[PDB]
Amino acid sequence: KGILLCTNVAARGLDIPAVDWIVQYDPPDDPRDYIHRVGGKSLMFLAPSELGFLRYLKTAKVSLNEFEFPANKVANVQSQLEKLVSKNYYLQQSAKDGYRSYLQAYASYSLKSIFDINKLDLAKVAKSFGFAHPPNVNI
Amino acid sequence: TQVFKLLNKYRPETAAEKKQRLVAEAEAVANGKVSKKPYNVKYGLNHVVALIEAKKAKLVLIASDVDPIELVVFLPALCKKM
Amino acid sequence: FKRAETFINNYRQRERERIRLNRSAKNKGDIFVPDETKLLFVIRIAGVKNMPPKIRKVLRLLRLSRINNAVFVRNNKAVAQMLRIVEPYVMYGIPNLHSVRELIYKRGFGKINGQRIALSDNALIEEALGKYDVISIEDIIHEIYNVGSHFKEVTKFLWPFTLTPVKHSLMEKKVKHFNEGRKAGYCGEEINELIKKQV
Amino acid sequence: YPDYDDFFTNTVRETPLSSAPEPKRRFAPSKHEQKRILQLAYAIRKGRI
Amino acid sequence: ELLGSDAPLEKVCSALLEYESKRKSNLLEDEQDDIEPVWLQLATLKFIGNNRKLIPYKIAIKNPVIPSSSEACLIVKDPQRVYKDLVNEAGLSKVVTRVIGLSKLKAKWNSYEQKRQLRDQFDIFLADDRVIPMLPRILGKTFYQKSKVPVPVKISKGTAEQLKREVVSAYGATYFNSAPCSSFMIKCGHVSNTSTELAENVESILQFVSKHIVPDGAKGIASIHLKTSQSIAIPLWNNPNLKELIASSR
Amino acid sequence: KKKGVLYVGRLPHGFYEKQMRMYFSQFGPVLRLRMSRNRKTGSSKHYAFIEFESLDVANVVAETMHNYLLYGKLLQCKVIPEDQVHENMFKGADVPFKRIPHATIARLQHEKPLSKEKADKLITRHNRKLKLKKRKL
RNA sequence: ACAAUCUUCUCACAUGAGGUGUUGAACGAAAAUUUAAAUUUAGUUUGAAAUCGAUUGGUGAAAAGUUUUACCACUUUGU
Repeated sequence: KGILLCTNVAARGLDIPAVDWIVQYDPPDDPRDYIHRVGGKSLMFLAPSELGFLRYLKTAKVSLNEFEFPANKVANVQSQLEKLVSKNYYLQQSAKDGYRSYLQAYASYSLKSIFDINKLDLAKVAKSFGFAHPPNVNI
Repeated sequence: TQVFKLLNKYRPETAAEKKQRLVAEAEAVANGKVSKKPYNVKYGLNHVVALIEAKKAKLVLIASDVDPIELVVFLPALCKKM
Repeated sequence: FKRAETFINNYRQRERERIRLNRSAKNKGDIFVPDETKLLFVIRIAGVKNMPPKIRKVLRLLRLSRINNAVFVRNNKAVAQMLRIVEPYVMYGIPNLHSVRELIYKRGFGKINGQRIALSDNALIEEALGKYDVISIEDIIHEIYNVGSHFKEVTKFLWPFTLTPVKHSLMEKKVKHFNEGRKAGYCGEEINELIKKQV
Repeated sequence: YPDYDDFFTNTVRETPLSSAPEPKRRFAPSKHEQKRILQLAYAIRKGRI
Repeated sequence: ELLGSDAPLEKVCSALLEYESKRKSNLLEDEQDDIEPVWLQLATLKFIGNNRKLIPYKIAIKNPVIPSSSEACLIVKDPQRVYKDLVNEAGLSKVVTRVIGLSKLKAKWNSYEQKRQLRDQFDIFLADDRVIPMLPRILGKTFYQKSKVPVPVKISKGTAEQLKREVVSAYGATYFNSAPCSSFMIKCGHVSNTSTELAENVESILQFVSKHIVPDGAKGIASIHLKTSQSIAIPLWNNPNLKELIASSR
Repeated sequence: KKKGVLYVGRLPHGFYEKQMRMYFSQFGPVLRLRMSRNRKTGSSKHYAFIEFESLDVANVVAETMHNYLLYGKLLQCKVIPEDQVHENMFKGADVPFKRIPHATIARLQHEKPLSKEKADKLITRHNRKLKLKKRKL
């Protein structure tokens, strides 16, 4: 039992043990690698503006089901999360660096038509990182 | 009136009250020896303008009769821009 | 003119009183009834617009019909429960011999034929209270401080005192809502200081 | 005397103007007060204050 | 036995869980082990409460109704740093999630929106006994009407052992909020509970109800039914002398 | 001439029918004032209607106390035109509300002196009350 | 004067009794009950949100049968 956070590249080249859940929190930077790398449960987070990946998986002959969640049961710790980030110096610097790196990774995705940074809403992204307003990162 | 009620709960501490607090902590270390971030209202033209551009200000209150009016003439626009 | 906030502020105060009166009466038919004394001094410090009628009558019974009115009361169960009902409006404590003497000697007013008359001479006291063997100011003081047989008659003869707060300092004259910081409740022996600041 | 033409401020800027990172001055007890506290401490033990 | 010189228990409860399992009848991602709770409906010959009493009844029972993984918020008198240290010392961090001083509860949670956010954040609100009467205010219709009533947990002396004991007793016991009503509903368990466990819960709850709720005793009980959210109020036992009992009391 | 009708919303707890009457009477004479209240409890619904003797005075009040920061609540005073001002929105106006204690009157009829005949009219159909449940078994 | 008294624990012998205090609107299940409307009551939504929908049993306190209470509730409106 346990939970591990790793990048796609760090996990790439490593043997995946018997894991109950595999979660794709961020889009895969190498979808051509991911389609064959997926082969207990496989779950992937996708924004409503990146539904073109659903078409790509259908064209690539990938079976899939719909996972839905009740908005009531989602933890409303957004206020507390905002409080911690702005209060801890090291948590904030980690939060800003992660936000900058996530955006720069997003701008470099191969599937420009699917994962388009222009279609991305920066105010929403910073909210997931614990920001009232998006930090000033040059792309 | 309601604005200034909230503003008067965050007045910066007086020059005497600040020295009163500092000498209180000075005595403690003089004998032998951690606090919270101070909350107050932010003032000063350059400081406030820097806060607005930083998108940190929650409520800006501009005086209506600043003598050279161009000191504050851009603030309504800058406040609306940010 | 009267703004909307003052009307709501009164309603919140009235609801505050109604809850207090219910809680003091319901399930709380008790009083700590201070001991080792029989004479108490009751001063009405504060008043609220549109009092509940129960509070209005109790102040009337205790002869505190106007603010800053002060009345001697015989310390017993009956006055204690009335004082508990009107607690937020009256500040009461135990007067001493010195407080009783100067209050009568400097602010004592009698009920002569139903008008407020200063007790400048003992002839009027003898005329109006000769049947109870009361002839002098000092006799009045002894009766009040000892709560004698004619204590009720003496209190009936005496007007309530008017201990309005004194504003001598320039800071006192300028600050608003100045009432000498008159707190409510049973102040014990501190009322001697409050009288001393007055008489 | 044309009306006010807000060609620039009609849209809200979503990010702070500067990109410089926060210094650690703002997350730790102040050094100016600590400097003055040490100065006042010296004054107390020398009998000046 | 105390009911009417007989105990028609067990068989009824063992059956109702069986009918409950008989009426079994996207994929969802947020799951839980929540099951339909078992309700016990009790009819009396008189109104139990002279007025609504906003302090729940600590009906002690060995089969918990609150799952042991339920998050807890502890509401204590000021100061709260003392009590936060005690919770960490007693090792209740995974159980007592947060400790709130009462003044910080009165100030930092003012809006009804803030009250509803705090309500959904925790599963049970343990509150110190000496600050229970204050909680009617500070927590309005958002708590005391939406099925979130603080529990009177007594930690007066402030020690780790009594924290652990009182906390353990808290989840062990079920809770009932007495109001002026001829009939009242008490939670006994869930469908996952076994027949013997639920029967033990019912008899223990009836014992406490007869002792400390119904002043005249078991004779003041009119009828007993056990039910779930959607099932029928299956009767358990009826008063065999109710004719003369009501005649004397009327 | 035309009696104006004004609607006030977001009433702070305390701005009740009395307080509004001595307040709005300063603006101008009031005719029918009614705060809508709940049936079972009688507690305020936090909105009310005022009928001024004129529609001009109602316009001034609406322009005066609309978005009034009162106890943290922005007051909502909007003038209702005559055509959707309906016939009985002032039913019970200026008449104090009755806080009927349904709980206690239920207690009194639960515990009141009563005779054998009405006791028989109580005990009644006990046996078939289980039988309707028995047929569902 | 947008300020005020909603209790940071009691009493009795580790034990019992007590604490009378909750915004409104909307959705909604099926139950115990009492004398068609009334009491409890699962589970949800919400900026202290609002545009007719008021129900009407009983208790008395002051002015003069009458009008005035805007939580007068059965310990029932002024010791």
